[PDB]
Amino acid sequence: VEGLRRARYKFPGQQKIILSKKWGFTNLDRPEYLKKREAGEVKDDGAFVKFLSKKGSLENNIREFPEY
Amino acid sequence: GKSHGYRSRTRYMFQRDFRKHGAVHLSTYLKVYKVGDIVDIKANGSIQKGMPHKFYQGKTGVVYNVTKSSVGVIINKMVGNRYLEKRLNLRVEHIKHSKCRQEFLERVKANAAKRAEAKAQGVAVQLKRQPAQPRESRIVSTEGNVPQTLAPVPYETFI
Amino acid sequence: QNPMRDLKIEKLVLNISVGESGDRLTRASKVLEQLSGQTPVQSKARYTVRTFGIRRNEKIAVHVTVRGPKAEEILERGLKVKEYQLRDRNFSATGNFGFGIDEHIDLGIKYDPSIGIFGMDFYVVMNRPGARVTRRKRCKGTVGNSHKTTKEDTVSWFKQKYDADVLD
Amino acid sequence: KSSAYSSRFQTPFRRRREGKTDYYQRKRLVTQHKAKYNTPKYRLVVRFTNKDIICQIISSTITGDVVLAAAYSHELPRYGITHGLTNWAAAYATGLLIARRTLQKLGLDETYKGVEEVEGEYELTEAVEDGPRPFKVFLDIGLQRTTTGARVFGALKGASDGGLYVPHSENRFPGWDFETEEIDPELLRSYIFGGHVSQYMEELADDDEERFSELFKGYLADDIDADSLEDIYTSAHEAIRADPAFKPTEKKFTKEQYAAESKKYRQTKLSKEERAARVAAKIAAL
RNA sequence: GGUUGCGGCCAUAUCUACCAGAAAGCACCGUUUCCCGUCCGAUCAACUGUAGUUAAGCUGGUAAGAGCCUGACCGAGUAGUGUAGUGGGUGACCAUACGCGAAACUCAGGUGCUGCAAUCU
RNA sequence: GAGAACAGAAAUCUCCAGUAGAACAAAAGGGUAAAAGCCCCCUUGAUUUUGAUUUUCAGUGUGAAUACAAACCAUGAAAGU
RNA sequence: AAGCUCGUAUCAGUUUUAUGAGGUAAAGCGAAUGAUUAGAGGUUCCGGGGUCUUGACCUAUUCUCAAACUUUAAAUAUGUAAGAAGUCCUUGUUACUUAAUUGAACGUGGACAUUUGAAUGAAGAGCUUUUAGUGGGCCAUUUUUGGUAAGC
Ligand SMILES: [Mg+2]
Ligand SMILES: [Mg+2]
Ligand SMILES: [Mg+2]
Ligand SMILES: [Mg+2]
Ligand SMILES: [Mg+2]
Ligand SMILES: [Mg+2]
Repeated sequence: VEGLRRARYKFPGQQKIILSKKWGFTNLDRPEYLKKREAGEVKDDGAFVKFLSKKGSLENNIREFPEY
Repeated sequence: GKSHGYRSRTRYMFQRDFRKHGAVHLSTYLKVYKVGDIVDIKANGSIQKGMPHKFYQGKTGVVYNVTKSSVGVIINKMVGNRYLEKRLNLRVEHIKHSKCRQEFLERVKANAAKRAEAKAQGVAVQLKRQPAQPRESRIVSTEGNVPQTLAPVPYETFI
Repeated sequence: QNPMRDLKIEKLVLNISVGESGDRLTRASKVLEQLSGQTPVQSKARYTVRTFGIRRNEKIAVHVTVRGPKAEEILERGLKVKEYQLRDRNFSATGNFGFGIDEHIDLGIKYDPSIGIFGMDFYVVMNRPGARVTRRKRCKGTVGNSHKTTKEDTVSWFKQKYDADVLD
Repeated sequence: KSSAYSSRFQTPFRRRREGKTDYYQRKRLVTQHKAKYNTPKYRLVVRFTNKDIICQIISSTITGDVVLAAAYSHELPRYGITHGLTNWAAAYATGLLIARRTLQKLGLDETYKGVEEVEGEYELTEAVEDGPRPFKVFLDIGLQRTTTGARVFGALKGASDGGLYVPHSENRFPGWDFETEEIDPELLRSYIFGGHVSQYMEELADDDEERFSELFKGYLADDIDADSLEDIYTSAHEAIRADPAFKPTEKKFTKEQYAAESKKYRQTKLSKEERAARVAAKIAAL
């Protein structure tokens, strides 16, 4: 927060510092991300993750997320 | 300098629809047009012959002449402070029948049927259209429909 | 279940790629006249390349296509040079195969010092009965997967007859 | 195939995907002069499948094409022709049959009697003075390639000789040599009555008995020699002009009986409830 | 209901991978004297329906399929926008009043219909 | 992409995939796949007579373009163009 | 300015109903084209160092954009129609057209009056001749181009 506050002096206009309720850089709320992870619906690929959908072929959705 | 060619500014107007390129379906050539029919003009980009000028795109006219592969259409054009009569020779690919009266001819048929039907029983056959009227009185019951109270919500960011 | 889906020879193409045109090509075109009994056709260069020494539309190469029982006869005499031995390569993923030779005198023709020595390219096209569906003008279609020609099918077919082997 | 490729793909017309209709020639075949209004243009459709010939008179409508008359090659047995239902001579006979059938239907069979003395001469059906002009159709060959001696033009000759006015030239008839711009009537007449087949039978008999036994098997079984096919074609032409009406084959069973038998050999779709069961069951196994 | 000829709308019809198909039809398939066309009867032409086969084409079914189509108080009355004030604000811009009103997203369902003629357990 | 003596990143030959990512004298934008692209065959309608119509517009001219009528021709089996 | 022909008559800087046309605002980039951040999993007899890395493409994702990009797509503006020059029944003309009294166009005679075909308004509508001045403009709200900006 202090690091972002010091960066405002380099910018014209007004900026606001907002504490996001999402988990990291994902578009999901913290309770939603925790629920998906415990159900084995989240797979790591690099710095981001991939989710499991109810659509598509079972042949592809079984080899991925074997825990689910 | 400026450019004012015949097909100027028609980059998107004369394009084909998405995934609708290619040959013209045969029902376009099987339709029959007669003098006095009301048609509307929409140019087809794949037929470069008998193509209307861009001004007449989306205009509606009356057929006055019939030829081998084309018809003659009359268009009223406003020039200055008065309208002038314009005559166009267009191939059938660029026109179609206007539905602005096909739903009016049926009302003409309906009026005659209703006028004759009530002739033997009741006067004041009432064959004039009316605009939407204000709603009449009604009773609304709360049986199984008890009103639910709503209040404004507080401000949140959720970003 | 193989009632009618037996592998068959479609055609055989004899290609001689000559760098230049003129007298050299005419002598090369003479070899194919009696080797196959048919008049060959010359192909022109698509675009010029300075390094290879050809120009656009120069009529550099020549080829001929043979079908019927005559195609097998030329293939058998052409396999005598290779001693009925091919590599694990030379077979395409579509079920076709081919090989090259350096001399045409060993096929049986005389030296004929008025002709010369030329190499030849052999390529054999394989298919099954019913391939007309992809060649007919009307109701053109595509061959089903089970009816397709496979690399493993051609090598097995090449082993049962000619009692040949395949290298590594 | 990537999803982007499939999304932006434009499928052609169904008849073009199946490779049955050429829409380039179809537009020019069916489009009528707009000052003639609802005057229909009639196509003489001639098609050649394996061991069958089909001839039809077809006009176009918004809802779909409408058949005016039809003539099938397999109807020739009731006119004396049993062998070679697809050769050049068969095409001429079914071309004559469709021509005489439509003239009777329109009530114009009395006029325009065609030609009763066929000799392989090129001529059109001229109109009669102070009377009705001949019925006019245009030849539709579909995807058939135009070559001189093809069977499609043989069916054209029969329609023209049957009283129908079909505009055509004689440069695609057998016997036309490209070096001299004239037709050879004597060779053209032979193809009318199977002259090419007769020459083959007599030559093949004295060259190879094995193939002459393999081919022309029906000729030997029914005792028709190489000089009998010419006269049966001649008798068939007179039989066509006598009773050109259409007679349908008697149906052994009713359409309802046919429908019931075909239902047992058709696989039915699955509704959503059991479709969900199949995937759910696969989850419990995998 | 199956099939063939000619179509209409032109993916609910396409694409990928598999399975199935009685009868008829279609098809593959056999031959090179003749008309005809090729380097090659492969394509095109002719002849036979005879010697063979449903292997493919073709048709239908299957897939928490891809695509496509339809609907939804799904998102959203959100973005945008017509009109109004001696409204807010240094400004950038924004709120309110009388009206109109998206797209993406999300979810659910669907996977050709049909006209003329002929023919078939 | 997978293959074939010399032969290689690029010579010629074969198959498969390929909605146009090519080509269509030129600037750019439209348009086009049994074609409007490529190759082959035959041709001169790039012809004759005089009007009507569209664009710029004063509803003048000039340029260009559109649909017919009356002739004579080209091409194709033909519808047609 | 002079009038002229007529007078319930059609019209309207308007709405409504039915039916067309458009590619701007917005939106979109795990949709095409063109830009653009970051890793991850794969691919080579087909880049180069080193006995294993860095570049290349492949596949599934991720961040951010377009006056001369786009599937989708408003609001405001915009074309036509809402009857007597209408509808229906019967049958006459022609050198056009049709295989054909088939059709096309124009007519004879018959049937249906102004709740006769939505709303509101209408110092009445239609028409002609002739001639003056003018042909340097400027300002405000909103949209908008060049320019740091300007009472530009
Ligand atoms: Mg032109
Ligand atoms: Mg053609
Ligand atoms: Mg004010
Ligand atoms: Mg624009
Ligand atoms: Mg924008
Ligand atoms: Mg002045």
